[PDB]
Amino acid sequence: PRAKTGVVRRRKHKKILKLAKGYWGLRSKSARKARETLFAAGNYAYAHRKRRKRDFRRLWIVRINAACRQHGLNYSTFIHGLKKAGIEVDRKNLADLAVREPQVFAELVERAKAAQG
Amino acid sequence: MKEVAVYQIPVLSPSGRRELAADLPAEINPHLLWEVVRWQLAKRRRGTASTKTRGEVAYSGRKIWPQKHTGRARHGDIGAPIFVGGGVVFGPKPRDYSYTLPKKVRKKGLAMAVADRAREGKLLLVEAFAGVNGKTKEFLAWAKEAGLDGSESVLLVTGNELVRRAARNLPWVVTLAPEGLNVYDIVRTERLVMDLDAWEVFQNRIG
Amino acid sequence: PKMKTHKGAKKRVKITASGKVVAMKTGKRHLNWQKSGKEIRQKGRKFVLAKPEAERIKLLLPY
Amino acid sequence: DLRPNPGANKRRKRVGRGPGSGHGKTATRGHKGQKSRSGGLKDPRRFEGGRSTTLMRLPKRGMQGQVPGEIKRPRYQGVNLKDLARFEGEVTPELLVRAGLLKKGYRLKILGEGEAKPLKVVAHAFSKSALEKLKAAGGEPVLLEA
RNA sequence: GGGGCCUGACUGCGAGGCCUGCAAGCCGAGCAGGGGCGAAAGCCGGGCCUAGUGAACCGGUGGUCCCGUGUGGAAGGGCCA
RNA sequence: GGGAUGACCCCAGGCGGUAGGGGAGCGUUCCCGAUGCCGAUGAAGGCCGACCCGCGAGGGCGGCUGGAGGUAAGGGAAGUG
RNA sequence: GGUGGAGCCUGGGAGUGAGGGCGCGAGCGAUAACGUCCGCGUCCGAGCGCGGGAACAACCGAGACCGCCAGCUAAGGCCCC
RNA sequence: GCUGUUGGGAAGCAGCGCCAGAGAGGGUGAAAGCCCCGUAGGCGAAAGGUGGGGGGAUAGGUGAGGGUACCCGAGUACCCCGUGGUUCGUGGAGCCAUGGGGGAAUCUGGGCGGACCACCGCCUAAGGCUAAGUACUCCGGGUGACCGAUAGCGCACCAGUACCGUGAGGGAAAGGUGAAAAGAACCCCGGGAGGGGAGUGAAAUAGAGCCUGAAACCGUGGGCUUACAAGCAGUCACGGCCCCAAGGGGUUGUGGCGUGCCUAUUGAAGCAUGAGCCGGCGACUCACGGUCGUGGGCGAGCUUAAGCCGUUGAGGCGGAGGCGUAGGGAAACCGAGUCCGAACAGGGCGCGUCCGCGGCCGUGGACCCGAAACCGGG
RNA sequence: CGGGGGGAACCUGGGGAACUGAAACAUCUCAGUACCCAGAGGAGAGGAAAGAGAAAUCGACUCCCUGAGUAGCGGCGAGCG
Repeated sequence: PRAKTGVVRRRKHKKILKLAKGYWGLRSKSARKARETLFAAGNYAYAHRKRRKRDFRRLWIVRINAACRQHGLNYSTFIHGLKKAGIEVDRKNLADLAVREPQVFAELVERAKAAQG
Repeated sequence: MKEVAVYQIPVLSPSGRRELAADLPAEINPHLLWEVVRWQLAKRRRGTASTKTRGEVAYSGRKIWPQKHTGRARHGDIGAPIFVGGGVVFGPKPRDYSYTLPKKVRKKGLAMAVADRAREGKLLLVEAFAGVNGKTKEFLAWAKEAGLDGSESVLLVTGNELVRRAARNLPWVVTLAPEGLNVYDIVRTERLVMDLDAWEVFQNRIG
Repeated sequence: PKMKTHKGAKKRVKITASGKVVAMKTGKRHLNWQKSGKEIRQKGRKFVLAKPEAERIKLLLPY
Repeated sequence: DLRPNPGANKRRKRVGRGPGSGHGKTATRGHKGQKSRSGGLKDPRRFEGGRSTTLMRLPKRGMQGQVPGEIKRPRYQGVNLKDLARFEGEVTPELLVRAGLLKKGYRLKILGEGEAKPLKVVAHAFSKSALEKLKAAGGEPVLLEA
């Protein structure tokens, strides 16, 4: 018996055209400009997740530095402090203490330079 | 052995009990039964599907355009399988799906098929057929007395052509001469009913 | 549609009961003139190895 | 028995190998990568190089056949008295064809392995050995044929 | 290098290895036949060693337990060289 | 390794990848299953879906269209992506 | 010593038979070439996936099953980008 | 086979029946054994075809010895030369046929049995006819794990047409309203074409190349958004505005990152190949052998082919034959051995089948498309 | 009296290629195939032994299965059979 393509192709194609919503021009309309685009989109996302995880390490650091620069010392030194003090805690994420509750930050700094006389 | 088939009231004489060998629950081999049904339905296949190679298509062999400085793509004749008009590639030809299954494996299957059916409690071989002059009416009445209500499907084998005409048109009964005994027809049916003369030939067909 | 035996081998190599392929030593049909008695003597049959798998496949009906 | 799952047991496998997709046997088709995997190639078995196969080996298997073909000559079939042990009474050709050995293969010759048996045994010949073992009761119907 | 007798520049075999894609190439102790030299122990299956070579096919010679198209022989094959 | 084998849980390794080799699936046409079952209270196909299950191939479910066909489990065949 | 995606044996299926750079050792070349020919090693090939080197197959770091808005390091970096 | 029930429409659903040698299949407003056409089963030819199948009737055929030796197919046999056919390619080359030369006999005749001789045997050449069992499918019919309008024939349709070519020749495209035409009177704008009302219809985004109506492509409206930024067009993050709600959806301002896809290559974003885009068509197969593997059946055995009978989606029978049960040797041969050899040296070789499935191979295009060309007949 | 011309295949006879395969090519192969001509008919051909071939053998011809990829043929190549 004969098994013509039938319905099947139209569907692989509009599965993929759904994924292509909002791409510029033909990238959202062509069965296969969409396709191409989406490989690259896919890789971008994957690596870009990796990066997001480094992109924030970075952000935190820079406002940590900022704030502890406000009390004389700097980030190189400040981390030494926390390290020795045993408070591997901060976790650059959570030195948003820099902003909400600097009170608390102030202390942390003090404890930090105390490990260093 | 577990082997006690079910006599059926020739005249008023109630239901005795015939009993016979590994012809009764021996040990069913599904795979084999399968191989037999498989064989049965392939040999019955027709294989009349055909299609035209590029060679068999009406179009001529003229070369369609130069090959060279056209600016179009290369091509011979318009009968090629990249061409809409053209031939189909490895499309079906007519062929024969039959093959010769080991006779012995057929005996086995046939023997077993009944056995499963005997074990189930479905095999009932009979004698009484006052349901004569093959009228559906007559058979049906007779069936009622034999507890054949038409609530399961039934395979009736017998050499008596009048009882054959009798069922047939019933849609829950599959009618059959004994030489036509075969696993598929056995299996497809829920219940098995045999003439004792039919059970005699079935005997011979094994051993 | 049915393989033919390759007569050129049938004609020059036996198949043993293991299913090893046996051929005469080449190399003494006119060479000679004076090669050692050892040379000319040392031609009875022999095995082959990996190249017999090939030679067997061609003696297909005779097994 | 039921209708479904009479179903093939264990391993039937009719899942043969197709080569067309992104995953499995792709692009160039499940093998091939090159040129002369393309719609024919020379053998091998025998062929190739354009070297000399090994048709440098040589047909000492001389006595290969003359024009009008074979010579009809009466052909002989071996059977061990070992094999005879089975059955008793008297053994003869054709009586044997209706069993494992001889069949049509013409002129019977009993020989060889196993202990002999008390029965007269018609044959076209024996090995010396088998003639001796068959002293333990049994025949010298030999001669035969006309 | 020189002399004496010699023809093992043997026939039938080859444990076992080198080399090695194949097929080739190479070394080989030892046993039998019938020899050579030596009193003997032994040595001899060409040459101090590593080049001087050419698979099969197709033919030619000389042999020969073989085959011989109804039988006997031929014709023509095979086998050894 | 357990072993109330539970294909269910602990223990330890591994899991870039072209030619290739192997292993498990998905889906299309047709066959048995079928004198059956779903269908006008709406089949096939189509247009949406931010919902559900699947690693994925896919499978559902919901709305809209459509207007008459479709076809389980479990098997079988191929003009099968 | 060494249980390793080690080894050995028998069989089915292959692809390859076009390499490239770097380091070291030679030849050719002019102690020229992103030259050319071998040898040992390594990577790219197939790791144009990740970090360094401004950018950059094969130099340095390092072998990417998936996820994290956690942590420690590698090369290389800490005046601003 | 009626009623009832939803529905435009019952054949659905329900109640209660019936026929069945008929429960194949199509149609009827949807899905019906019992409405229609049918099916099972059974009838039928005045006419013209066909017709030993069953009869008849002819033609035709129906002896022994014992003698004569009168006849038993001529440019024939036979031989040589040159060739063909056969498995036979000059081979040791017969047999069958015959272009050329030479050229018999009538059973003591003559051909043959693979050069040739001799035995032994086979057959009667140079005249002719002969059914059946076999092939094929213009045509009628029956079936389908055959196609379903880019498929199936080139042609579902007024196609061997339109069209192309002097000609031979080449050769398309193009199916579908609806149950019923009930195919839209009449009014309105317009020259008409087209609309808008009205109207039919269950439905008119079923309105006439009218079922379904995907994508490319072109519009209209609406949301978010952009005129000091640099780009494989995406992505990760924040923030703004827009739409139903502690959750989403849309959009994108700034920030970080980022060398298209395929092919071919040592190496491609590559300024190397292919590709306007969308849809459909488009490439690893089948037969028979083989060889591995695997699911089974039986086992020193296994298995049947063609056919014959039975079925009418039924299976049986049929052992001719085939592999295996024994090997060695070129062979004669011998045999658990045998070959070389003088050899009680040595050494060489010397322990299943059937069916299914899958990998691979040989023969056929054998994964698909493409030559420049060669040949025959026009 | 007959003939003539037509007919999808199928048949017999008279003539009769090449690409191709042989991994070049001439013998060989494709193949007495394709094609041309003549003829036959529902079929055609063949057909009652101057046969086979080793069997005290069989007994017209045709067709199927075997025999058998055997016997052999063969630049003993490809392959034919």
